Amino acid sequence: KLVRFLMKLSHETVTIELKNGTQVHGTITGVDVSMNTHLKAVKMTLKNREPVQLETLSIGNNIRYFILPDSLPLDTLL
Amino acid sequence: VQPINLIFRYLQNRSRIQVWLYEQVNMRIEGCIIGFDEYMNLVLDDAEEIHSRKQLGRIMLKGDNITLLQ
Amino acid sequence: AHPPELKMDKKLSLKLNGGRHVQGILRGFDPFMNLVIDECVEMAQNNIGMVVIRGNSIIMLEA
Amino acid sequence: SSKMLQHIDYRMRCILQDGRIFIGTFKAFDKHMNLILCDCDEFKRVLGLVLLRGENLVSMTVEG
Amino acid sequence: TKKFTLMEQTLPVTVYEMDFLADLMDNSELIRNVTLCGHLHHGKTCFVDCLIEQTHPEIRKRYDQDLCYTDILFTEQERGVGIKSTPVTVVLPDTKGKSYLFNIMDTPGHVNFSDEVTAGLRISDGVVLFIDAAEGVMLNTERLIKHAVQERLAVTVCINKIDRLILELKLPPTDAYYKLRHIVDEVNGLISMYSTDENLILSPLLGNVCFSSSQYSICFTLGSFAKIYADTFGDINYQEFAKRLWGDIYFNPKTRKFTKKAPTSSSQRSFVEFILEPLYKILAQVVGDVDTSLPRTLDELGIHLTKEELKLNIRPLLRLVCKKFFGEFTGFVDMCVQHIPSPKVGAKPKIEHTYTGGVDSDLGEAMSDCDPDGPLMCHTTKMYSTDDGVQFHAFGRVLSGTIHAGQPVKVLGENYTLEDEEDSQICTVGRLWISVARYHIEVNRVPAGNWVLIEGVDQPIVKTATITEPRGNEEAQIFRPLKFNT
Amino acid sequence: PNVVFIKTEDPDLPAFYFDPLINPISHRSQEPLPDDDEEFELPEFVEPFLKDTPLYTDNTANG
Amino acid sequence: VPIKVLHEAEGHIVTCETNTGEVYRGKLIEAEDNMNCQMSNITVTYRDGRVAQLEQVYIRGSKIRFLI
Amino acid sequence: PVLDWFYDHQPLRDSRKYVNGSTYQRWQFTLPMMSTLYRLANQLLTDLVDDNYFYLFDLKAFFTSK
Amino acid sequence: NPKPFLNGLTGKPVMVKLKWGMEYKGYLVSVDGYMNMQLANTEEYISGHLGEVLIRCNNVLYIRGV
Amino acid sequence: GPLSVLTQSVKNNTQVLINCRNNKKLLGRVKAFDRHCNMVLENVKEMWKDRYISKMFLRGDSVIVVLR
Ligand SMILES: Nc1nc2c(ncn2[C@@H]2O[C@H](COP(=O)(O)OP(=O)(O)OP(=O)(O)O)[C@@H](O)[C@H]2O)c(=O)[nH]1
Ligand SMILES: [Mg+2]
Repeated sequence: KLVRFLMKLSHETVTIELKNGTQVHGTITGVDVSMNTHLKAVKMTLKNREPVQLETLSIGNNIRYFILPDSLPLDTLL
Repeated sequence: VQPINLIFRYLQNRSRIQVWLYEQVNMRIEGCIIGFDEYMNLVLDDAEEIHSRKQLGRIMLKGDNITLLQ
Repeated sequence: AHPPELKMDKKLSLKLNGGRHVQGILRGFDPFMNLVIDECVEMAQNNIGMVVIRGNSIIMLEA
Repeated sequence: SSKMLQHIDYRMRCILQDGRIFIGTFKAFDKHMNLILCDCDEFKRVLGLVLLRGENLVSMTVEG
Repeated sequence: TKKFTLMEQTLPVTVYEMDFLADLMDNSELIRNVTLCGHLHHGKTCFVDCLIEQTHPEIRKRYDQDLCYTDILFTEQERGVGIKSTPVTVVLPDTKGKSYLFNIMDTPGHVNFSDEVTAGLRISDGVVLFIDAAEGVMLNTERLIKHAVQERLAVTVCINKIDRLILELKLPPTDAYYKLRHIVDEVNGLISMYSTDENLILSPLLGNVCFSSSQYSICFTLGSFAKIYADTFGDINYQEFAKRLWGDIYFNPKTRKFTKKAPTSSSQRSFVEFILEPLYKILAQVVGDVDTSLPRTLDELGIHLTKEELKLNIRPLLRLVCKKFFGEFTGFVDMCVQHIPSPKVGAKPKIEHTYTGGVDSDLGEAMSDCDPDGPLMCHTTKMYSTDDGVQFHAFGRVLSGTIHAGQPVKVLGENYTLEDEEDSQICTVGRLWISVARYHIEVNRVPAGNWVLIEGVDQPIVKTATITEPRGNEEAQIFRPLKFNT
Repeated sequence: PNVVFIKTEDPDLPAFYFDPLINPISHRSQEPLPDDDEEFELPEFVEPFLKDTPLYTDNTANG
Repeated sequence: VPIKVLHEAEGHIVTCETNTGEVYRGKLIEAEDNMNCQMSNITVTYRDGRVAQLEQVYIRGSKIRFLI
Repeated sequence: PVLDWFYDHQPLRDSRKYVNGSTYQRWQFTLPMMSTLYRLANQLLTDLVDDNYFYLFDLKAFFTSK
Repeated sequence: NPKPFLNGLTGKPVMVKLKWGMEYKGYLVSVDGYMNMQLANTEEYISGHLGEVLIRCNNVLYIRGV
Repeated sequence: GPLSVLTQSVKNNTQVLINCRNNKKLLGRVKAFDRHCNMVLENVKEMWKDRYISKMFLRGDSVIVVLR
C-alpha cells in the first residue's frame, strides 16, 4: 500500500532522508518494488555540511524517511 | 555435535548458563531456563539479569539477541 | 540459511560482533551459523565447558 | 536489480557502509545488488576491479 | 426546449477526486495527448466506452444496446456514425499502478469527416490507430497513417474486434496468428513506404501493438498478459516473458526454455499456446458450456461469480467474465506511456512543424520548455456548440502559460502578421472547462500542455486562432492553418 | 459492419476450422527477438491457463 | 556477472574492506551462500594498521563490506 | 433434450429449475435444448444475420417515405 | 514457537525492555507473529503512562513477562 | 490485524505519535500501514524542535514504537 503510493508519487520532486543522516531532494525518476530509487537534479545536503548538486543518484533500503509531496488525495490510492 | 542437540540438552538440564546480549556486554543472562522455541526464542524462570542481577520470573529473549551462551 | 563452508574438531578462535571472542574446539555448525564450542577460552579465559554461539553475533573465525 | 541498466557503462561514485567513497566504472550487477566496478579508485588510492555486496552500498551517485 | 444535449445534470462518482485531477493537472510529465483514429466502425467509441465504464463506477452499458458516451449529438445517435470528434480527459492507471492524465480525442472514422481528425492531429501528440482484425487495413487507415506520418506524431496501433476471429470467423488459432501478423506486416509496410525515418517499427514485442475487443472489454499487450501470469505465478519476470511471447518462438516444456526452432512437428508457437489458445478456450467455455463446465473453468481462473450473474445472456456474461479476468485496461495505458511522449518532451517537433516563427525565435524556446509560467501561447482549432446552439466555446491546448477565468486576453486570426493588426481582438474569459464528453468540470487555472474549453472568445475567431496575452505582448507569430488530407 | 459468419453443415468438422469459403491469407522482414537460450527458462508448475480444458466441445458450434 | 567474477577470483590473493572499517588481504579457498568465505594468509591490520597474520580464517559476509 | 415435454399444454410448468412456478412467468433454458428448438423452428425463421438487408426498407426509411 | 505465548498474553499484563533502555509495563492487547506487539494502559520509561501503545517487530531487547 | 485497523482509525480521528529507532517522535495523522510495518502519515511534525512535513513515508525497520 505504501509502496504503491511511493510508486504513484514517482514524478514530482521529493526529499529522501537516509539512515546515515544524508538528505537528498530531487525529482524521482524511477522507484522499484524495493526501497531503491533513482533521483535527478538532487540538491543533496551532506552530513552537517554544504549541499551539492547531483545529476543522477541511486539509493537498497538505507533510506529511513521520505518526504512525499502534497499531491496525495484521500482516495488517490486507498 | 549440532547446536540443536546442545540447546535441547541445556533446556533439559535447566542449569545456570551465562548468556551475553548481542554484541552487548552490559547485560548478561545467567539463571534458570524454562523453555526454548524453534527460532531460538527463550523463556526464562527467575534468571539472573546481571548488569547487578534481579530475578523476577518469566523473561522473553529473542533468537538473535543471544551472542554467546555457555 | 545454511552451514558454513569450512566443514571442525580442532582448536580455533572466533571473534564475535562487538569485539568478544572465544577459543576452543568446534563441534558442529547450524543453518543460522550457530556453533558449539568445547573448552571455549575467552580471548579478550573463562570457560563453561560447552558454549553455544548464535550466528547473528558471529563475525570472523580463524584457525 | 534495475539500476544497472542506466549505469551499464558510465563511471559512478559509490559510498560504502564503512564511510569510504570510491569512483569507478561499473560493468555488471547481480540481482542482490552485488555490483562489479572496474578501476575503483579510493578517495587517495587505486583498487581496480572490485565487487560490492548489496548491503555494503549505502548510496551511489553517477560520476561519468 | 432545444434537446440536442445528451448532457448529464450532475457529475458522477468517477472513483478519484477532482482535486487529485487538479494536482495531476500541473505536472506535464504524466499527461498524454492522444488522438484515437482509424477506419469507420472499428470500435474506437466503444473503446472510450470501456475506459469510461472502468473509470466511472455508476455508468454501465445496457445489456441489449451499446452505450455511446462520446456521441453526444442526436444526429450521431440516429445515424449511428461518428460526426464530430469529442475530447475526454480521464485519469488512468498502468500495470504498475501509477496514475496518468489522459487526453483522448475520439474522432469520426468516416473519411468525409477526416478533416475533423486533422483538427485533433493539431492538438494531440500521439496517435492510436484502431484496426479491425476481420476487416484488416482499409482506405481511411492508410490515409490516416499517411497524415500521421506527415504531421510528425508518434504512431501506435491497436487491433480491435479480435472476437470476430473467434466467434464470427471460427478460425484456427494459428490462422488467427497469421492474420494478426499479416495486419502488422501491412501496417509496417505502409509506414516504411510513407516515412523516410526507419526508427519507428510497429511490433507487439516493442509494445506498439495492442489486442482488444471493445464490446467484450478485452485489452492486452504482451506485458499486461504476462503480468496476469505474474499475478498467477509470482516466480516469473513478466518483461522477459513479454519479450519471449510474440514472433515464432517455441516453448520446450522438457527444458522449459524458449527456442527459435520448433522442437517437434505440430508444436504451436508461444503466442498461440500461451495467449490465443486460452482466449479460445475461455470463449468456447462461455458460449458452448455455460452450464456444464463453466464454474469449473471459472474456478481454474480464480474468478467467482454470483448466482444472478450466471443467469445473464451470453454476451453480457462473456463481457463480465472478460472484465473480471483481464481487469482494468492497462496495456493500452502502458503503450501510451512508453511510446507517446509528454508535451514537455514532444513539444519541440510540434512547434517545429506548426509555428511560423519557428523554434529559432525566442518565443519558440519559450514554448519549447512547456512552461506554465511566462508567455501565454494557446492554439484553438476545434469549436463546440452549446445545448441551445446560441454561443460557441473554443477548444484547444495550451503550449505555454496559464489561463484564468475573467482574465482579459487577445485573439489572433489567420491573417495576422507582424504588420497586419486587424486580426487582433481582445476579449475576456467567461469560464474554463475540463471537457469530459457528457459533463464539464469548472476550473480556474489551466497550465501548459493541456486541453481546455474557452468560453467568451467566440466572436473574432473563424475556424482556428492563436491566443495570446494582451499586455506584455511581443512579436508573436501565428500557428499554421490546418492542412487537410482531402 | 458485415457479419461474416460461416454456417457449418456437418458436425464431424471441428468447431474452429478453416472453411473453404474464407479466402486464404497467403502470408509471405526480421523481428526483435531475444537471444536464443541466453537466460529466462520457465519455472516449474507454470502453464497455459486451460491446458487440461479441451479447445472445443460438441456444443461449441451450436452455441 | 559479479558472481562469475567472484568465482574467477579463486586461487589468488586479494584484499577487502570490513563493514566496521578494517582491511584484510588473503587468498580464498571456498565460498558460501551469504559470502561466508574461507581464506588463508590473512594479513589483518585489526583496523589500526598493526599487521597480524592468520590462517584458515572463515569470516562471514556481513563482516566484510566490499573488496579493496 | 426436448423430447419429453414438447407437446404439453404447459411444457415445463411442473419443473422448478426451468420455470419460476405455476404462474409460469419467467423461464431459464439450457443451450443444447435451445439449439434443438432453433433447429426445429427452421422454417419460420429468417436467414439474415444483420440489419444491412433492411437498408431503405426499415421503419425510419418508411417514416421518411411517408 | 511463541504462538501459544502470544495467544496466552491476551488480556494480561507484561513488561518489555527496549534496545534503547525503554522499559514499558502494561496490559497487552495483541502481538503479531513477528513479535510486533500492541498494549493498553501501559506505563513506559526510558517517560510515563500514555494508555494504548504499540511496538515494532524487534524493537525490544528483552521482554519481562509479568 | 484488527488492532492495526483500530490504530489506523485512531490516527484518522486524532493524532498518533510514533517514536522511531532514530530518536525521533513524529506526531500526526497516520494514513496507511504496511505488511513490512511501513507507515505513511499526513501532516506529521517530527521532533528529534518539531519540524512539520506534509506527507511522510517511513520504513518499518526504522520504527520502534507507536501510540495514539
Ligand atoms: N464483434 C465486435 N464488434 C464490435 C466490437 N467493438 C465494437 N463493435 C461494433 O462496432 C460498431 C461500430 O463501432 P462504434 O462503437 O460506432 O465506434 P467507431 O469504430 O469509432 O465508429 P465511428 O464513431 O463511426 O468512427 C459498434 O456498433 C459495435 O457494435 C468488438 O469488440 N467486437
Ligand atoms: Mg463509433
